[PDB]
Amino acid sequence: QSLQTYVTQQLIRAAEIRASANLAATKMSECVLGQSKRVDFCGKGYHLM
Amino acid sequence: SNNSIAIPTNFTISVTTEILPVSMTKTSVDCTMYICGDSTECSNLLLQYGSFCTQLKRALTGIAVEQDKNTQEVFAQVKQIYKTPPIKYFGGFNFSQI
Amino acid sequence: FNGLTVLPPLLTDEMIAQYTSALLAGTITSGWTFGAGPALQIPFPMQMAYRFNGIGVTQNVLYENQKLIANQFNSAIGKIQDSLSSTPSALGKLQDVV
Amino acid sequence: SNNSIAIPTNFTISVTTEILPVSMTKTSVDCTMYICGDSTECSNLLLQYGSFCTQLKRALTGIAVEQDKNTQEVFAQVKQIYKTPPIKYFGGFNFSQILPDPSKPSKRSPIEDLLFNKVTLKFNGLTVLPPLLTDEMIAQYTSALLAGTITSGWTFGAGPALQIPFPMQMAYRFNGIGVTQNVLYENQKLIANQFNSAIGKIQDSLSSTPSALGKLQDVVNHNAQALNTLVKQLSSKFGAISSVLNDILSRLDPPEAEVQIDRLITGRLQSLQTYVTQQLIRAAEIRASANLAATKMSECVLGQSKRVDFCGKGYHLMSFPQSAPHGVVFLHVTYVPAQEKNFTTAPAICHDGKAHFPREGVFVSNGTHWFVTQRNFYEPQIITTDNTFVSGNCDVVIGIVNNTVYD
Amino acid sequence: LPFQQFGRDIADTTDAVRDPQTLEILDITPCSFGGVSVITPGTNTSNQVAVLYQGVNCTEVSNVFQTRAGCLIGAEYVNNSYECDIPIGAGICASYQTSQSIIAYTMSLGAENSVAY
Ligand SMILES: *[C@@H]1O[C@H](CO)[C@@H](O)[C@H](O)[C@H]1NC(C)=O
Ligand SMILES: *[C@@H]1O[C@H](CO)[C@@H](O)[C@H](O)[C@H]1NC(C)=O
Ligand SMILES: *[C@@H]1O[C@H](CO)[C@@H](O)[C@H](O)[C@H]1NC(C)=O
Ligand SMILES: *[C@@H]1O[C@H](CO)[C@@H](O)[C@H](O)[C@H]1NC(C)=O
Ligand SMILES: *[C@@H]1O[C@H](CO)[C@@H](O)[C@H](O)[C@H]1NC(C)=O
Ligand SMILES: *[C@@H]1O[C@H](CO)[C@@H](O)[C@H](O)[C@H]1NC(C)=O
Ligand SMILES: *[C@@H]1O[C@H](CO)[C@@H](O)[C@H](O)[C@H]1NC(C)=O
Ligand SMILES: *[C@@H]1O[C@H](CO)[C@@H](O)[C@H](O)[C@H]1NC(C)=O
Ligand SMILES: *[C@@H]1O[C@H](CO)[C@@H](O)[C@H](O)[C@H]1NC(C)=O
Repeated sequence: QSLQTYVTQQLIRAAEIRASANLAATKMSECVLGQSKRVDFCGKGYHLM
Repeated sequence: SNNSIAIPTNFTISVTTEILPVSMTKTSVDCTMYICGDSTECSNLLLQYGSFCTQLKRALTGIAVEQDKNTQEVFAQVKQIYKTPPIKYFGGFNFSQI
Repeated sequence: FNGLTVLPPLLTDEMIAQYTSALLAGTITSGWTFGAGPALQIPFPMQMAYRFNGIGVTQNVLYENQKLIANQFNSAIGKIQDSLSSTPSALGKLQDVV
Repeated sequence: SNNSIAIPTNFTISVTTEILPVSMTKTSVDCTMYICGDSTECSNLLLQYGSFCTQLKRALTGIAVEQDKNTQEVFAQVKQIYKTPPIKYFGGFNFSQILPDPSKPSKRSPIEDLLFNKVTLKFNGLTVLPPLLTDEMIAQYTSALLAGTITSGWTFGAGPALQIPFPMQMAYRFNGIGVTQNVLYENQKLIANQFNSAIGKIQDSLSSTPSALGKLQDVVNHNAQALNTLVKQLSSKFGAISSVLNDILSRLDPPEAEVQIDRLITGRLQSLQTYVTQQLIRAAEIRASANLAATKMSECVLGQSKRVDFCGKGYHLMSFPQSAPHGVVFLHVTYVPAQEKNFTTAPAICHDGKAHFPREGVFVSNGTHWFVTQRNFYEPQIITTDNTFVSGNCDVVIGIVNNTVYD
Repeated sequence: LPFQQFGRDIADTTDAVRDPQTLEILDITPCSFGGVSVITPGTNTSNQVAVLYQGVNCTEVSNVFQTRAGCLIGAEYVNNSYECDIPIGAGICASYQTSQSIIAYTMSLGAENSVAY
C-alpha cells in the first residue's frame, strides 16, 4: 500500500512537471527564438526579447 | 474624455525573471528489496500477490524517461552549437552576466 | 536507502549550460533567424530596431536613443543579479520540487 | 560584425509531420462480475464493502464521455461540410495525396490509408465501448477542413467561407510571413514543385520509420497492457487458498471461507482501483494532448500562426489535417530561407544633411552601390523617397553612411 | 497433443477442453454479458424508453435494431439524418420525434456546402 501511494503521487507530480516543461518549451520557442505579441506571455510589458 | 488621449514621451527597458521547473529527480525502487529485504520466505509470499512490482517498475521507468524527454524538449531547440565572437561589442549592450 | 535509488540525469549541468550558451549566442548574433532556419548574422542594434518595429515603435527611436537603451538594459541586467541573490524565495518553486 | 548582414536569396517549401493523440479506448467494468463472477456468496460480501463499485463505474463513464468530447473538440470545428470542386486544378499544387480518393472504398486519402495500415490497434466483465464518431465521420470532417482550407483559405474559420484562388491565398500567406507577393507570383512553378515533392516525400518518410507513429501505438499498447494485467490479476491468490472461488467454497467451511473470500475481494477491488486511477491519469494526459490538437487545428489549419515552432519548423505557411487511428496528423507547410549571401548594412543613409531609414527592409551594399531589400528575400531596389522616411538629422545616428536618395 | 487436456490463452483463461470420454477438442466461449443502457427523453416529456444491450447480439436478447454498439429495443430506425440528441454508439443517435416515438438514426455531421472555387 505504501509503494502504491508513492507511485500514484509521483505520477501526479510527473504530470504537473510535464505541463511545466511543455510551458517552458513553448516559452523557449516563442520568447527566445522569436518575438511574441502574446500579452504577458513573455514578461510584463511589450516583449522585446 | 472623448477628446483626450495620453501618449508616452519616454520608455523603460525592463528585465524580468520567470522561473519554470523542467525535470524532477528520477527514482528507481526495487519492490523485493523494499517489501521483503533479503528474506526468501517473504519473496515467495509476495509472488502470490501478482504483478504489482512490475507495474511499479514500469511506472517509475516511464517517469524517468519522461524527465529526460522534458529536458531534451526544453533545451535542445537548436541543432547547432553557436559561439559568440571573441570581440564582445554588441552596440554598447553588455551581456557579461548572461 | 533500502532499494530506493536515484538515477543520474542523461544531460549533465555542463551540457545544459552549453545548450543555453548556444541559444544565447544565436539570439545575439543571428536574431530570430536561427529558430526558423539558417543563422543569419545581423548587427545587434539593427536586430533591436527590428524588435522595436515589432512592438510598434519606429527605428529612429532606437537609433537616436541607442546609448540610453544600452544603459537601461545594462542597469536592468545588473539589478537582476541582486534581485535573485537577495530573495531566495524567487527560486522557491524549484526548491519546492526537490 | 558591425556592418555584416546575411540575406537569403532562395527558399525551400518544407512539409513536416506532427502526430498527436486525441482519444483513448473507452472501457467499462462490471465490478460484481470481475470480483465475484457468478458466486452469490461473494456478491453478498461485496454489497457489504460499500459504494466503491459505483465510484469506479462513474469514473470510467466520465473517462469515456471525456474521450468522445475530445474527439468532437478536435474534429467538429467546421460548422458545414465543404466539398472540393470537381475540377481539381489549384494553380499547380497537387493535393491528391491528402484529398479523399473516391476509388478507395473507405473514402480516405492515401496518407490516411497508410496511417490506418501502420497502426492496427479477456472477457471477465470488461467491455470496450465503440466511439461515437466512426472513422468515416472523422474522415469526412478532415475532408471538409481540407476543402475549406483549399477553396476559402482561413475565411471559413472566422465566418462564412469566401472563395479565393489558391495562388492568391499563398501570396497572402507570404505577406503574412513577411515576403512580398511578387516573390510567389514570379516563382509560382518552383513553389508548386517544391510543395509537390515534399508531399510525395511525406508518405515515404511515414512508411520508413514506424516509430514516428509510435506515440499512437504506445497509447493502444498501454490500454492493452492494462487490460491484460487486470485479467491476469484474477489468477493471483492474494493470500487466499486458491484463486477459484468455487474451490474455496467447496473445500472449506462457510465461516472459514468468509475470510478467504474477503481476502480475494480486497485484492481484486484494489486491482480494479489501481486500474481506474491509472486510466484517470492517462485520460488527463490524453486530454492535454487533445486540447493541444484542437489549438493546433484552430491556429495552424484554420489560420496562419506567428508563434514560432508551434506549427512546424520554419515560417508557417499553412497546415493540413489527416485522421489517424486515435489521433491526428498535421502536415505543416513552412517557408525556410536558403542560399544566404553576405552584405554590408548601414542603419541609415545620409542625404542632403538628413537621415533616411527604410520603411520596410534594410540597406544593403554589394561593395559599390547601396540598395534597399526586404528582410527575408534578396530583392534590391534603388533607395528612393518612396521606400524611405527621413525622421531626424545626420549627426545622432551611429553607423550612418552617405549615399544618394533618388526621387 | 495426446498428453495435453486443457487449453489456455495469453490471458491465462481456459479456451478449450478435451472431452474425457471421447477425445474431442471443445472450445469454450464465455456466456454473453453486456451493459444495459436506458435511452430516455426527459421524464417531463415522456415515459417511453429504449433499451440498449451493449455488445450483445440481438439473438441472445417493440422494434429491434442491431447496431455496432449493441442491440436497441424500442427505437425505430429512420433513414433521414439529424443532429445528435442522445449518443448511442458508432455513429447512431437517438431522439424523441413525432404519432410520437423514439427514433434512431445515423447522425448528420452538418450541412453540405460546396464553395465555388
Ligand atoms: C463628449 O461627450 C459629451 C457628452 O457628455 C458631449 O457633450 C461632447 O460634445 C462630447 N465631445 C466630443 C468631442 O464629441
Ligand atoms: C528618458 O529617461 C532618461 C532616464 O531614464 C532621461 O535621461 C531622458 O532625458 C528621458 N527622456 C525624456 C524624453 O525626457
Ligand atoms: C560589463 O559589466 C561588467 C560588470 O558587470 C564590467 O566589469 C565589464 O567591463 C562590462 N563590459 C564592458 C565591455 O565594459
Ligand atoms: C566595430 O566593431 C569593433 C569590434 O572589434 C568595435 O571595437 C568598434 O567599436 C565597432 N565600431 C563601431 C562604430 O561601433
Ligand atoms: C533556387 O533553387 C532552385 C532549386 O535548385 C533553383 O532552380 C533556382 O534557380 C534557385 N534560385 C535562384 C535565384 O538561383
Ligand atoms: C500529382 O497529380 C497526379 C494526378 O494528376 C498524381 O498521379 C501524382 O501522384 C501527383 N503527384 C504528387 C502528389 O506529388
Ligand atoms: C552592384 O550593383 C550594381 C547595380 O546592379 C552593379 O552595377 C555593380 O556592378 C554591382 N557590383 C558588384 C561588385 O557586383
Ligand atoms: C559622409 O559620410 C562619411 C562617412 O563617415 C563621412 O566620411 C563624410 O565626411 C560625409 N560627408 C559629408 C559631406 O558630411
Ligand atoms: C448476430 O448473429 C447473426 C446470426 O445470423 C449474424 O448474422 C450477425 O452478424 C451477428 N451480429 C453480430 C454483431 O455479431
